Amino acid sequence: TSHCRFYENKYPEIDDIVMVNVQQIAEMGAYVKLLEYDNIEGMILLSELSRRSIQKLIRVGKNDVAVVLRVDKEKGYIDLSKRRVSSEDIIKCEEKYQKSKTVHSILRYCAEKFQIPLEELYKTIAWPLSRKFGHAYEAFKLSIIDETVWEGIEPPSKDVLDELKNYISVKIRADVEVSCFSYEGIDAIKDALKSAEDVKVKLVAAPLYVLTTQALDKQKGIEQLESAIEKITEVITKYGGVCNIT
Amino acid sequence: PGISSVIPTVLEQSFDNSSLISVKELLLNKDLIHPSILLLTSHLAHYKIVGSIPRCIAMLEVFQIVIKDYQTPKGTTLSRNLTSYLSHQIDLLKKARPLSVTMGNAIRWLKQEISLIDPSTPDKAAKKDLCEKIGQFAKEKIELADQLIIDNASTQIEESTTIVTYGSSKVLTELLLHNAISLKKNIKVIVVDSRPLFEGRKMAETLRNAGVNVMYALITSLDTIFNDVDYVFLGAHSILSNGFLYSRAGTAMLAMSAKRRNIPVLVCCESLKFSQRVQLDSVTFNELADPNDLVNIDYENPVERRGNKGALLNQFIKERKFEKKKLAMENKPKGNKIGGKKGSEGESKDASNEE
Amino acid sequence: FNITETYLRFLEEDTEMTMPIAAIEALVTLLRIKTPETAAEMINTIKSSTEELIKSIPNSVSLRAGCDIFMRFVLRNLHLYGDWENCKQHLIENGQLFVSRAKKSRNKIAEIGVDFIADDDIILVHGYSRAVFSLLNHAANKFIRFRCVVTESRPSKQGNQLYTLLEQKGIPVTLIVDSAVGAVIDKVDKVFVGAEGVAESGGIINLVGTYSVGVLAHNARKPFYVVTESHKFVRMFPLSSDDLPMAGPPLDFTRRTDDLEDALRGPTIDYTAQEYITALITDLGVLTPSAVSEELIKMWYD
Repeated sequence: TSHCRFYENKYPEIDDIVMVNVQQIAEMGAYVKLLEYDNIEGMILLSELSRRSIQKLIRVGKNDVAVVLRVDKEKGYIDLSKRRVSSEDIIKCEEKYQKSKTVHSILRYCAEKFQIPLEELYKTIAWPLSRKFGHAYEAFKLSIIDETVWEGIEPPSKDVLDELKNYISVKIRADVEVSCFSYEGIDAIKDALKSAEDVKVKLVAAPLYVLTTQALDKQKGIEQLESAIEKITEVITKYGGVCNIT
Repeated sequence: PGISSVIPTVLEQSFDNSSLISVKELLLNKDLIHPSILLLTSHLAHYKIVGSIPRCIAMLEVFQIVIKDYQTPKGTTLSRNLTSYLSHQIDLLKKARPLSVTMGNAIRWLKQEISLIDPSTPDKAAKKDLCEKIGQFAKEKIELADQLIIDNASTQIEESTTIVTYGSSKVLTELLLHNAISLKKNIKVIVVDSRPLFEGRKMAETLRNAGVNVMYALITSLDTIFNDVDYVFLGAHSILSNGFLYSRAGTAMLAMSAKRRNIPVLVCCESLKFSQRVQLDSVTFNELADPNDLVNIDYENPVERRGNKGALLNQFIKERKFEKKKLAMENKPKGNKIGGKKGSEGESKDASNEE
Repeated sequence: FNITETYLRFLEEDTEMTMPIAAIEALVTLLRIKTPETAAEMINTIKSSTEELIKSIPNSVSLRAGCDIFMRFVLRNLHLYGDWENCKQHLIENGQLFVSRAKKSRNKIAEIGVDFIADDDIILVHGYSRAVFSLLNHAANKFIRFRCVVTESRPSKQGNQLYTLLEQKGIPVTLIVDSAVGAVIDKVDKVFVGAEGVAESGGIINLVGTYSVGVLAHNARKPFYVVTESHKFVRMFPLSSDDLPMAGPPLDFTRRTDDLEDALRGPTIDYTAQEYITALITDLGVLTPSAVSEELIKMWYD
């Protein structure tokens, strides 16, 4: 379930920047949903959309950068623009959108696990995180590094928090053919084990060591595996043996 | 170097301007050609499925693959022998099966792209951006356009329909499928088949794979099929600067028949198929193939019967010739479904100058 | 404030400003109250109003065309990227201005595009349009030999009304039934027609019987003409011979009655193909062949 505003205020202001994901276009403009300031749909016009083929680029699903023109803070009418947006703002708005998405992801597992409403969770989170700190994702990151943001308001659920922490903390298959011819080997192996995990280590055969590397965002797993390999290489060079890596 | 001369069957007296000959079984070629192009050529030569729409897409895909595989030499720049290679590829294609309007357009686009980026940039950064751009272009001018056309058709179709259809045009298949599945109307599909390519049969098969009420007919059986039946749909190849329908085989006759029996015809086309080349007859430039297609005695493609006929060269004064691409009359089709929703065929080159 | 009420305003009067112009004026009036600065509060509301109008329509086509034209104009307006006030003001001005324009257009038509009837050319007129009548009346002021043939129009006895308007100018006239129309093409030179709307394909959206007339003209090779004020271009495609978005029934086979109650449900709107037109007389230059389509393309940029 996806609802409620990302920031503190429900409706945007003048000059502030937003992100729109277009479902359907070409009639008046686009009355499409926002992924920066609430999931409630706002309207762009077909006048400040063309800057320099126009009906082919946007269409469905593709990320488009917007800026708020006129706000009716009474009932709910939001004016948006694409032409006022510069090339510098493109990345920025996209980044913001990404952050929002991450925040949403963070407040979904919790909703699932404890079987409690998401809106309430959002309310309980977005007050010392979205007002004082800045954005929510950054606050979360800060908390993970050193706990200081969560201490402000008392948590109704601790298990959920623990789960979130665990999540914060994809398996890629790695096989190292260990074929040592050294005097002391067991100790070396132990040392290797003690450095590589600090991930999942399983043993099937005596010369074969099976390890599955945990990845945060798919591409990050290449850096860790390589490091592990390097460590392994370092391990046996001093004693007097060999380790082959496929 | 390739292969030259040696052509099967009689050359005939009339209709001699375009290539109809050539490599069917490969023997001695230049040792630098990427095999994917060759394979494609082999496919196109003996193809029974493709019809104007998918060919260009396939070509684009092939080009993308080539780009992905492309490695810049250490001595010469990115564009030095690349153009030569392209030319060779084109020559091969022509030898196999003559280039279409869409293909020409694609070639032009490629040329433009080549001109855009001058030899100065590194290898892995340039082609990364090129392939993405090309993909984006493909997404824009083709698939999205098709979707738009489909949606236009959706609103245009009323209640209680009985339709006669022809061709292996992918768009039409998509349309019919859409009608069958997501619209849930009272749709009846009647299929017309042709001798050079079993397109109608394929269409019928596709319909069956969905679960539609299908009548199956031919070019000859048309006087009894009407005797309730309203809509007629055709698949276009390209529209010229004149406005005439330059399409496949058995369409024009059908259109004429429709005109005669009250109810007009509707044809679908893309917003890139338009050409600057001027012609008003089939004699100008035509897709002519080997008389091997008109050998099998009915029923199916692979049967091979020793009946009455099976000779071409030994026969004294005998001309067995067939045509694939035709030029239909201008006034007969009324509806044209393009990128700009709806319009008349008399517009001709309104999108050509627009680019 | 209502547009429907405004529309119901003129009824017994009229006979001056084009309908599509009155509607436009009404739209403008509706707009210039609830602040046209904001696009979120306004354009959507306008669209809703238009939808409502469409829903409420008894038997009218050109309203939609007018409204879409207005929308297009509005869209064009905010491309200058200047300021919101001045542009808004300009837009506001452009409603009454548009109305004013219509008269000028009519004048242009009546002075330039009247050269068809000169050497005692007998005219066959069907389908009531104000422009055609203006052309006729203005043609009598130049003292030019001409003759009129009237085909009987039957929606609710409009033919009689038509013949009553030609009597004011004092011009010999005769009545012809649209059954014997095939018999008389000999002495009558050219066929002239007033249209309700012009289609995307090129063809004409008209009244109780026009297609047959067109066919007859084609047979006889005596040219078929359409004279309309240039604002009747609707995004509508009559794909088949007997299909239009009509409010009335499209040939309804009524059940076996006895007291003779259900009978008069005949086609009151008919469509003819694109090839039948020889000349289309409009204020935006003398243009016919595929001009409407071009205009549409220019408007939609597609």
